[PDB]
Amino acid sequence: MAEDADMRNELEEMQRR
Amino acid sequence: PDWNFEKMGIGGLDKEFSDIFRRAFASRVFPPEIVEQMGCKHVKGILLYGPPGCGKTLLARQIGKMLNAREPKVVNGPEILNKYVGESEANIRKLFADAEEEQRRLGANSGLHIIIFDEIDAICKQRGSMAGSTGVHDTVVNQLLSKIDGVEQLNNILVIGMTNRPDLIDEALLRPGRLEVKMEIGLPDEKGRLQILHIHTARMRGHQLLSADVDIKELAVETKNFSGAELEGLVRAAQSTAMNRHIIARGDFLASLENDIKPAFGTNQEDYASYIMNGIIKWGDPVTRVLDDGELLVQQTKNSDRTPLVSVLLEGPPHSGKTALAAKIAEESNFPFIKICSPDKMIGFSETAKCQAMKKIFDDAYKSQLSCVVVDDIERLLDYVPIGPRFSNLVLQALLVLLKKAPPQGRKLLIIGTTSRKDVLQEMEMLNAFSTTIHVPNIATGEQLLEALELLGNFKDKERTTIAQQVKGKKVWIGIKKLLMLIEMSLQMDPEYRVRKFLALLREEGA
Ligand SMILES: Nc1ncnc2c1ncn2[C@@H]1O[C@H](COP(=O)(O)OP(=O)(O)OP(=O)(O)O)[C@@H](O)[C@H]1O
Ligand SMILES: Nc1ncnc2c1ncn2[C@@H]1O[C@H](COP(=O)(O)OP(=O)(O)O)[C@@H](O)[C@H]1O
Repeated sequence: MAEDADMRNELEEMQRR
Repeated sequence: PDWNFEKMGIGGLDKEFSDIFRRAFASRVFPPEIVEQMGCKHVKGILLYGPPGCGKTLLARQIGKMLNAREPKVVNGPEILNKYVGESEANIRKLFADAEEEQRRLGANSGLHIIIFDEIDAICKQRGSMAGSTGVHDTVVNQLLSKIDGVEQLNNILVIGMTNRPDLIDEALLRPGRLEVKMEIGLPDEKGRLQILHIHTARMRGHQLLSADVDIKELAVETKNFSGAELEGLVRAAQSTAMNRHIIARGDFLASLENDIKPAFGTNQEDYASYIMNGIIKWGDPVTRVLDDGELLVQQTKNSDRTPLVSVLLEGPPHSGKTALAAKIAEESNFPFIKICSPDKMIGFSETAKCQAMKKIFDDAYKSQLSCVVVDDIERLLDYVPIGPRFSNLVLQALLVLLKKAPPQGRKLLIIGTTSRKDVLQEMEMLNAFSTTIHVPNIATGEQLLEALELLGNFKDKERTTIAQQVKGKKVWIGIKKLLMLIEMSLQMDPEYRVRKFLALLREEGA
């Protein structure tokens, strides 16, 4: 391996109106 | 005491299960009123190793049933590894954490949460510490052991390791208390196999489907080596044939039929054909005396206590069927274990891939009692070329230490090389390591040649009178595989020109 993957992700907003 | 094997589940390993019962698990069945004084902490972990198909995973669940956990969660090591570092250690933490909840909640009177690893041996390779070459997976083992023996230790657990690579395991992983105790399982003896057949048969025995002409006492021993895992598939085939019998439309042995189908862990009978196309045609005294010598020194191993290991190589000129002779030497004595190691299957591999394919075969062979292994075309896997000296140093080194390495006490084997040129080997010091040698002279004479051709029977009395006329005198030096080659090459001809085509080609052989 010798593997470094550091990642991010995004949000799906809920409908509260 | 609930540890008797008259209970159906598993069998054949009775001594080994007895040992783990003796010293590993005695603390857990005892009146606690006594042990609470002694403060004896139970074994947290156990290891058991052996070949794959020898019935260990029915040992583990069966000991959990013996001393009840809530339940086992069984896992395989490679089933968890992730490229992303966090996931693997997280998985292991989840596995252990199932127990820690009950332990802290209910104190020290909790029942065991039991863990099983199918193979650790990939994840638990022995790390080593220096700036380079720390390792790829060297930080999962840390998380594992930190759960096992770590801070805020827990007594609520039991963990069984299973592996086929007991030597790669880290030395601290199995130090006492983290996994204290080790057991070996080995492929069962005839007693164990008659037990196993009793087990897998016991339903058919109760339902009386198979009533006749079936004996397990003999049917266990007619196969000298099989795996307990394989035997249930065998029994399934014996049950499957009675249902494939009613394709035509109360039970029979089909074992004698299907054992030829079954590839064993051990000996195989279907790899001969390629090496033996035509069988063994004895053209003269050298053939029979050679394989007589093979049959001679096979008895050496089986009747010697001071030479577990022995080795020979068949040298000779090329195209003399030395491979076939080794195969016949193997087949003559009905060994438990015979296996080929050859470049045919190791083709297109690196110098450290063929070594690790070859060592697999040998450490596989070590754990059978009696065995014969054969290596063909030594030069090929050795990757020799005359123009330049070129070869893989690794392979010959790893080959000859295996020729000088004795197996564990009470197990014995012979090794058979087929090398076709030994001058290289004499200069390169593999020939002192081989015990002794066999010259395989190719046929030297016509009076033997026409005899051989009579045994084959391609040519008529007139075509053979031709040969008897043409050469009595020459000593022909010819490899027999080439003989087959060019008789087949002349077999396609105008029939009138057939014979002297064969003769003219034969007179191009040199020497
Ligand atoms: N007693 C015998 N004498 C000679 N040839 C035999 C004998 N028994 C079997 N054979 C034949 O030997 C042939 C096997 O080919 P062979 O092993 O000679 O090729 P090879 O020697 O591996 O090639 P190389 O010479 O490159 O190693 C088969 O055709 C087989 O029938
Ligand atoms: N008494 C016995 N001894 C050995 N093997 C047995 C016995 N009874 C059943 N078996 C077979 O042993 C096999 C063990 O297979 P498994 O544990 O899944 O693979 P591995 O043994 O490689 O972990 C089972 O498939 C089972 O059919």
